[PDB]
Order: sequence, then structure tokens, then C-alpha cells
Amino acid sequence: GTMNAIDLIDFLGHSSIYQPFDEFLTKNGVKKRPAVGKSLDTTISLEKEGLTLRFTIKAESEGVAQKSDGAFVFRGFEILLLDEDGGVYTGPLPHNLKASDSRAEIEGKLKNLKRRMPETDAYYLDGLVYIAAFDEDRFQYLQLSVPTNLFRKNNICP
Amino acid sequence: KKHKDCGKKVPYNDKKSLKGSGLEKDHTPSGAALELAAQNKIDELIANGARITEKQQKAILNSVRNNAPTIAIPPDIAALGDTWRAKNKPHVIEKDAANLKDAVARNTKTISEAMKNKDHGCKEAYDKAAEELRNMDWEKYIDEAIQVGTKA
Repeated sequence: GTMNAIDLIDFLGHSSIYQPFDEFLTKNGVKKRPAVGKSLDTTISLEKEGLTLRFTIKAESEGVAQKSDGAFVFRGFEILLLDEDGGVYTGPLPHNLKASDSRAEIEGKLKNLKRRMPETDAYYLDGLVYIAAFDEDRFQYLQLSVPTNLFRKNNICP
Repeated sequence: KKHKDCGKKVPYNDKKSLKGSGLEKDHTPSGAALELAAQNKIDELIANGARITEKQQKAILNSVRNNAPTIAIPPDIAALGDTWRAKNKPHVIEKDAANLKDAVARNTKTISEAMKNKDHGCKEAYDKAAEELRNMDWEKYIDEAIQVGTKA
């Protein structure tokens, strides 16, 4: 299992059935697709690469800009870098980020802090919400998302 | 033809008590709808700066879904349900999640309006089971699962 997270970023906002994203997808051996016929199956989970991909079935009411047409819109994803059981992300990160880094180094690379609390930092950079989360002092994960109405009314993005 | 347990209230996660008959465990409101209602709230804490892993989110969702109370009904009648199979399109899963109490009210009426006169239906037994599902505080039921799933 080797997907390059930085390449996920350009499919952000695109649909379930976007040919380039579907090609990209089954190129890395996924073929799980999102559906709602059985349950709310809107995440593609890759447990031991350390990645979760999240889709919304209601892009418009959430204020998410749809790019390609379709019923499932790719809203964001989680890059997990820590877990007691296996399943972290070893591949490369955007904007020169490293799992080793500390909050201060992370801060220095993303340059645009929007909210700081005991355990998460929110940054807005290149049309994307980035949230870094810290278990203890350890970098735990990095959640990315397209702008939403929730994130707009929390003043994290415009 | 009445099964002994047509209309018995039972967690979705209970397979022991009803194995034997063709009874289906109907979700009112639909399982996907609770699941979205749960997610809409999780989304909001995250936007508030909460720290919730996706592992955690999926665990919560599964509890919301599989611990729901559900009413055992027979399969032909379940087929006329509002959220059966492909009837559960995104727009109806969206509207249901934005007001659970209305959703269970609509869902259980059409079940019961189609259990009329059916010999194997349990319209008497179903309506009593339905009433408590229209009255359950579903919005609470999700707040509990969320707080459990995030306590560590």
C-alpha cells in the first residue's frame, strides 16, 4: 500500500465518478466506492496506510463546491501518523511537513494559524482547511477539508 | 400466520431472540439517517476544534446504527417502507437526518397503514411498538453515543 497524499489533494471537491479520480483510485488498488444502499458508507478506509477518505452526500446544503458531477463529493481526508495498533502514514506530506515535526515547526510551515486550542491547530492555506491534532505533545494526525459552511461560521476560512 | 413476535421491539444488534422466522428488523428512522444525524454533530464539534479520529467517528456511527431500537416486521411489509433499499436516496436521507422525530413519525405511519388487513400483519402489536419509537429522544440517543465514543 503506497498512495501519495499530496496527489489526493487535487481530487478534493471532485465526485465519486470522476474518471481521473476513479482511475487514480483503482490504480492504487481500492475499488471500494461510496454508496448509501446498505448504510451510510461514505468513507473509504485504508487502515494500515493510515488514511481515511471522506465523502458527503449533501455537498450543497453544507456549502461545499462541487467540481465534477455525481452524488458523492470528496470533502476531505485524515492522515493518521500515530496509533498504538498498526496503521500510520509513512508517505510524504504537503508543504514540506514531516511526522517528526513539532507544533512550532508545523506552525512555521503552514504560516496561517486561524485557531489554537489545547489539542488542535487550524490553518487556512491554498483553499484548504488544515487541522493538526496533538496527542500529548506528539503529532497525531492532519485532517484536510474543502471549505464548508461550518468552517466559515467558525471563522476558519472565508 | 401472525408470527409470535411480529412487532417486538429489539436492538438491531440482537440476532439471538428472533432467529427462526423471516422477521426483518426495520429502522425507523432509517439506519443511514441516524448515521448522518450522528455525523452532522461530529462535523460540528470538529469545526469547533474537537479532536476526534476517524476510527473514533466510525465506532460511534456503528453504535448509533447497531444499538438502535427496531421493530420486527415481516418482509413483504418492510418492502413498502419509506426507506427500503433504493428508496433511501440521498435527499431523503438528508431530510430525515435534519429532523429525526418527523422521520420516525412518517416512517411508522406508512408501515402501519400497510399492515392493515394482512392476516400476518400485527397492526395492533406494531402501533404500540411504533408509539414509543416516535417518542424516544433520538437526538439524545446520539449525544450519548458521541460522548461515549470520545471519552478516552
